[PDB]
This record gives sequence, C-alpha cells and structure tokens, in this order.
Amino acid sequence: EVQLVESGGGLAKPGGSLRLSCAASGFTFSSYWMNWVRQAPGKGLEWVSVINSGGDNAYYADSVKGRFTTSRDNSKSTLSLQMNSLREEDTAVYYCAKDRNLYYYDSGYYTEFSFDYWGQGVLVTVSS
Amino acid sequence: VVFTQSHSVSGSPGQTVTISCTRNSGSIDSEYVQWYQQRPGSAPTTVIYRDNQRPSGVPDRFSGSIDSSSNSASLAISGLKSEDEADYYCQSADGNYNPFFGGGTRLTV
Amino acid sequence: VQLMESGGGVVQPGGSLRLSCAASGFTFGDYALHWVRQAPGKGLEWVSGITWTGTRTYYAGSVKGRFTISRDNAKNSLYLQMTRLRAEDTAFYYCTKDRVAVGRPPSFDSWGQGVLVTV
Amino acid sequence: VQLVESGGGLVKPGGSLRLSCVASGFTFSDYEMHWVRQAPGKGLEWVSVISESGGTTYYADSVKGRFTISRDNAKNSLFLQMNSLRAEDTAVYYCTRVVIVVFTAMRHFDYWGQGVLV
Amino acid sequence: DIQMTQSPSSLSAPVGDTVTITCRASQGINSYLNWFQQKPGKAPKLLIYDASTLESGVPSRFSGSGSGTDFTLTISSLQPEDFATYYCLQYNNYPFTFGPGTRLDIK
Amino acid sequence: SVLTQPPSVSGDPGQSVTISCTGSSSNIGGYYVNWYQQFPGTAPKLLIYDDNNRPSGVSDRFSGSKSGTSASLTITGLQPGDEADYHCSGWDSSLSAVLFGRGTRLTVL
Amino acid sequence: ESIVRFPNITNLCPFHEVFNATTFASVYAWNRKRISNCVADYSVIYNFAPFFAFKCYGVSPTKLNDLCFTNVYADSFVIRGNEVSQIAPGQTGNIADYNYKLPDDFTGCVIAWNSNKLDSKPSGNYNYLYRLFRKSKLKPFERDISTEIYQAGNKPCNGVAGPNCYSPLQSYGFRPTYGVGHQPYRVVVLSFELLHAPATVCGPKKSTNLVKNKCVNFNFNGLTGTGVLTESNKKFLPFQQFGRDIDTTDAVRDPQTLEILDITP
Repeated sequence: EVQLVESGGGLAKPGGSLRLSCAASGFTFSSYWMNWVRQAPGKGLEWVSVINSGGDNAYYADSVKGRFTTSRDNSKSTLSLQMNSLREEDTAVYYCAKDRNLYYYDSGYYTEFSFDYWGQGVLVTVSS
Repeated sequence: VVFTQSHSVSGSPGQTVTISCTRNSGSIDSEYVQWYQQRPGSAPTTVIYRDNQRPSGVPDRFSGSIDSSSNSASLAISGLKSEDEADYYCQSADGNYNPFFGGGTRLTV
Repeated sequence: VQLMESGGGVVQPGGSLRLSCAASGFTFGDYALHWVRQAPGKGLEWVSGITWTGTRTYYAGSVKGRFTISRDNAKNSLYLQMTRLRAEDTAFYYCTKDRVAVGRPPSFDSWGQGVLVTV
Repeated sequence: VQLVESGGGLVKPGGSLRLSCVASGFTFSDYEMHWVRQAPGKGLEWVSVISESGGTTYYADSVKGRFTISRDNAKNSLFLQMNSLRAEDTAVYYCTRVVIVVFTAMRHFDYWGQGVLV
Repeated sequence: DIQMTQSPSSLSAPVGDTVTITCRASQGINSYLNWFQQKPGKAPKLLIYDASTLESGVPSRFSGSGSGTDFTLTISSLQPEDFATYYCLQYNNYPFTFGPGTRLDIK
Repeated sequence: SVLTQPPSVSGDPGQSVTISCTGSSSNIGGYYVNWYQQFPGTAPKLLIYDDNNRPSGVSDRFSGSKSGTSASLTITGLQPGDEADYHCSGWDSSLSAVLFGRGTRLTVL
Repeated sequence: ESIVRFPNITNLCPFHEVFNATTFASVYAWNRKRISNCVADYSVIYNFAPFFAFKCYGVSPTKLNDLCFTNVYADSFVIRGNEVSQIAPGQTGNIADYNYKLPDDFTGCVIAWNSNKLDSKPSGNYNYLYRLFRKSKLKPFERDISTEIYQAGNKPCNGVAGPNCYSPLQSYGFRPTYGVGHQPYRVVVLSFELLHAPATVCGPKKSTNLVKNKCVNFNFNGLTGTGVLTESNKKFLPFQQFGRDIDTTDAVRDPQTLEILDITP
C-alpha cells in the first residue's frame, strides 16, 4: 500500500546542513501534495513545509522559513528537505506526510491540508 | 502479455507449498489473478477465483497472495493431502481484457 | 452443474468442424461462455467468448477470424464453428462458464469434461 | 444644465418601454444617474441608480428584474427599459443626478428632469 | 429598508410665521439627509443637503438642523412661493427612501 | 494562533472518555479540524478528518464532534490497547498553516 | 424502474458559515474554504440575500442539484462594486490581473452583493486592501500575500517608499456615502472540481435501491445513461469511477458499496 520511508538524519552542529529524504511507493507521487512535519521530544507536533505536484511553490512555516528548502523529483518518487543553519530547537523526529485530497490546478492556493499516510520518522538532533 | 511461472515444485506430506507467477510487462493487481487445478487427464477446477477468494468446496488449505512489489502472484497450499498433485495454472487480463494464462506448474508429493 | 460437449473427431487441413456444449443445473442465459483449448501436454489457451444475451464476440489472435461462436438459451447450448483450421489447432476443447453476465475479461467458474479435436 | 426626458406615454399591461433622458451642459461621465418616479398625487419613489461607468446598478424592491437602466456616454444619454409592467407602475419618471467628487456622492439630486408619464 | 416618516401630515401657517417639520429614520442616518421642495406639477428642487447646508440660489430663510435619527426643518418667514410639498431623503445606504411629505398650505 | 487540549485525560475501562480542543475563529471555530493518534515511539495515524469522518481503517468507537470554537473526540469503550496520545490539528487562516496542539496522554485505570 | 445512486454522506455543507461571516477578507488575502463530504442544497445560496450577481459560469443553477463533485471551494473577499465584472473568466484590469484571477475554463458560480451596511464606516474603513502593483500577472487561483516595496525604475529601492517605487497595497476606504460603483461588495466564488477520485459533494438527490438484470435509467454520481447493469469481474484502480471505452461508459463503480457494474444497452 501507500509506503513512505524516510532517510538521512542524525547529529549536526549549529551552523551545519542536513538533508532528509522520503521515498514514496504505492501511489501517483507525481500527483499529490507532500508535507514535512516535525515533533520535538515529548512536546507536540509542528508543521514545517508543503510542496506542489510540480515543484514550483513551496510554502514554509515561520519557524523554518529562510533556512529550509523542500524539493521533489517526479522522475523518482523522492521528496527532500535541505536544512541549512540548524539550531538547537531543530531537534525533532521528522515525518513525511501525504495530502489526502487531489487538487486540480497545482499552481493555485489551497488551505485545509489533511495527512492520511505518514512515515516512520527520521530523528535529527542538533548538539555539539 | 506473459505470466511466467515455474515448471515443477517439490514437496512433502504435511507441509505447505508456494507457486509464483510473474506478470512481465504490466502492473499486477490491475486485474484479478485466477488459479486453476488440473489433474492429469481431467478438466480443470478453479481454486482461487480472484486475488484471494475460494469457491464453495475448495478446501480451506488453499490461499492466494497478490503481493505487489514482486509483480508476482502466489498460491499457497498449507496442508498436503493425497489428492493434491496436479498442474496448477494462473491467468489474468492485459488491460485490453484479453485473458492470458501461465505455463503450468506441476506439484509432486 | 454439467457442461457436457459433443463433436470430437478428426478433420483435415483447411477443414471445418463444429462443437456443441450443453448445460444443466443453472440458469443458462445469465452467464457468459468461453472456449479454452489445451494442446496435449501443453498449457491452456483462450479461444473465444460471448456474453449472456449474445450480442458480442471476442476472439484470440490465433483464432482471429477463422472460427465463430454462438449460443441458444432455448436449447441450452453453446456452439463453436471452426474453418480453415490448421495443424496448430489440435487440442482438447473445454466449454467454460463464468460468474458474470458479460465477462469480457473472463473468470472461468465451471468447466466441461472436454472434447478432443485432431487434424 | 438640462436633462430632457424623451420617452414614454401610452402602453398596455405587460408592456415594454424604453425611456430616454438626454443630458446637456455637464460632463455626463462624472455623475451617477438615478431614475425616480412619482405617482399622480403621491410621494416620490426612488427606483434605480447607475454608476458613472455603467458597472454597478441598483434597483428598488419593486422594479427588481423588471427594469434595466443603462447609459451611453458617447451619445450623452440615459436609458430605462421597463418590462412586465403593471397598472400600478403608472407615474411620472424623473432622471436625477448625483455628483461624485472622487468617491463620495455629493449633493444628491441637484438638477431634476422635466418628467415623463407612463 | 430604512423607513422614513415625516410629521405633521397636513400643515398650514399664515404669512410670516415659524413652521417646523420633522423627519425620522428607523436606523441612524447620521448626517445623511436631504430636503426637497415640490410645487404641484413641476420638478422638485434641492433645499438642504448633509442635513444642514444650503445651496447657491436657495432662499436663505430655510433652516435645517438635526442629527441622529430625528431631523428638523424650520422656517421663520412664509412667502407665497413657500406653499409646496416638502420631502426628506435618506442616502445612507441603498435602497434610498423618500418620506411621505408635508403639505404647507396658506392659512 | 494557539490551540488548547488537556495534557492528560483519564478513564476507567468500559466507560467513555472525551478530549477537547479550544481554538479561535481563524481556527477550530471556522475551519476543519483533524485528530491524529500516536502510540509511544511511533508515527501518527489519521483518526478523524474534517471534524466527523472515520476513515475505513478506524474503529467506530472513535467519534468526533466540532461545535463552535471547540472540538471534541470521544472514545466509547476504553479497550486498554488505545493508551496513546491524541493530537488536534486545524488551519490558521491568519498565518496560513496547519496548527497542532500539545497532545493528550490517555490513561486507563 | 430508474436508479440514481449517490454516496451515503449525511452531513450538510458549511455554506451558511461562508456567507454569514462577520469580517470578510481583503481581495489580496482572499479566503478559501474547502467543501467536501457533504450534501449541498444550493438553496440557501440562490436565495440568501438580494444578490447583485449570481453568474454561474459552467454549470447552471437548475443543474447543480443532481450533480456530484469531488471537491467544492468557497472563495471569499470584498471588492469595489465596479470590479464585480473583473471576477469573471477572461478579464483584465487590477483585481483579476493582480488580486484574483479565474481560469478561462472556470466552472462554478460567482455571487456578489452589497455590504455598505456593515462594511462601511463614517470615519473610514481602512481594513480592506487591494494590490495595485505586481511585477507579473497572476495564474488562475494564485495568491500574492506579499508586502514588499516595488520599484519600477532602474535605480534600486528597498525599505523606503521613495520616488520611482511605491508600496504595493492600497486601502479602499469605505464611507457610507460612496457612490454605488465604489461601495463595498462581498464576493463568494463557488468553484467545483471533478477529479479521478470519489465524489464528496453531492446535491440532495436521495439514493435509490440498486436493481440489476433490468433495463433502467442510471445516474451514478451524476453521470447518466440507460441500460442494464450486471456484476462485473472487471476491476480498475481505486479512486477510479468509470469505464470509458471505444468514450461510452462500459463500467461504473457503485458509490455506496464499491462494486463494479458493467453497463450494456
């Protein structure tokens, strides 16, 4: 079925770059909208980013807007998040969530996102 | 356009056995896969009349698996009685809805 | 459920033949019917199928336009008629039921004992 | 400064009329144009308004759907098309103007028209 | 649906008197009200706008003063040309609404 | 731009439990609210979407109900195998992003 | 008999909460709400308030009932009365070119009505803004919530509203005695979307009990025809809904119990 496997995390130093990845399998990945969520240890979920089905309008959250960069390759089925300039508050499990609904315009604005399928989660810790 | 499977399968009484067919050019689970038992010199009988289903009379031993990522369909025995050796065939459709069969696999207790 | 046949026997190259399958134990007009042949010692191969009413006919490639199939809910019967049949047609023909009235991608449910056809 | 109404007269129930009001003297493209009717021996009743461009239009709770106001600034004319009339719609129609300084409507109904009866 | 009502219905004062006519609105028309004069048979004219301000050419003996919902229009010297029908208009929001009217007759 | 759900909710087995989520009008009050379920050390799972809907893979004893500026998730029948944290999600029209609460640790006695 | 077969949804649509909101959005920050998994009467929208515009480009108000859509989208904002024309397919100006653009193939309704009574302030309502300048036109349903200063000259400009550059946003200003062309108007654009997915929004046409083995008039999720439906050992992908062939509708997917039924005349 819909399978989202995440990769590419670990320790990093304040001022360093990590690069996550999310391999999807079981759906028309070149069609749906993909999201990055994170969860700090014991304290709540937090939404991080969203991408199109054609990789032209990425919308970030105000806590990461400016340091992160989301991308997706439709040739393969790989979603990706490049994390530059990490801080200590970036220590979290990062999940790769799929939008539940299909969008007709792919360059228009849509509001109410729902995540039907998630992935295991890659832990990213920022320390020295 | 082809549904390749093996030509023979060994076995032993009391065990379970597995037969695997592979759709070479086409997505499995697009259409259903059917599994028929033909004993030497008799007309076939349908064992699995969908990816998983079993007709009314076919024993509880038989099971079917439409496992996707291998592009393969697999029939499992799960209990090997006397009357269990036969050529098992697998068939499906090709989108143009022409049916297409495997090649046959003989089980030999 | 019985699906007896008739019409077995030899023919010659470029010959002609006709097979006539009966039925019993089920409402005959509700289902589709197919012909499936098994060359001796080889694997099964679909021949031709028609629907419940009888208004459509679907052939294989090797039997593209050399045979023909019909039915009759009155006599509870299914018919195949082969012409110009080559040596590659010698088989063991089974007239098969479906679980479906249309059955364009077939799902064979019950079979007939078979009928030998040489050439 | 004149607003000469040049339409209307006799007509039957369920009729269809088109009153005209031709302006003269003022820049017609800078005035909201209203139609207002007064029944014989009765109080005035505001019926319709059209904007300086022709975009926005507003009707009363009696002429809604039945009337159609329009204007042409090249011919400096205002038009009112009445359909589905009734005997109650018999009144004298006046074309009045309102000035728009930049967006505010100043000095409502400065110069009226002579009036035409329908 | 701003219903406007004037008072009194009938009105009569000899030449040289003070006369008051009031107009009331259901909601608040703020300072948005106009006063019109209509002789029998002719087109109306404008007397005060924004509830307080006169025009260029109007007789300077027509006083209008009000706010909120109740608005008042008074006069101090009657003349033979002041015996017409007076109307109050609200232009706060569409649809506009004229009032019933006041009939100021000769005594 | 903040959502509020209790940090810890309890209940005796057999009975029912209720979890709340109070927001605003640019929030729960005027957009869709989702509920996710996460067992310790696992990923979330879409439990309720669009305020009332149970997807095909969720038990009928998980009801959602949004009424005004508040939302609630009720579990009728506390089988002890559902002690997991329940997250509340929504859409903040002011910041144009997906919100999330603090999660509620469900405890059975 | 005849059959019309619709999904088993039992939720009304949140339409009365898009029209009867308190504060609408600016045309540059126009709000969008999704409408899914609900039965839409479309009756509290055809008769809700005295409307200035109810132009239904695409489908027609008689037909929305008994049509099923995948997703509906209620966009909401407030513009000037002259600009209600610009909310239409294939239009030019400021509001459509820089604030809210609709596609040439748009499908849905545009409703628009006067809000001078509760969106205008005597002192002046400066809460509603519109974008006057953008470096490029907008695509259908794009949205530019930016607030960056824009410079048209070759010389640079950053963080100052100096010459040759200008702020992009502009306040309407809504005083109750503005001209009717320049008075506030609230616009709700209902946009309907069919896709290769289940139908979530459906008009209030009661589902009928299914009957095979007979020649019936069928209406599944809106798609209509005649014929006899028979249980089909065909199968197509999930979220797929019809069996176009050679473009007849060979097979259909029952919304309530997702069985594939083949259509034959």
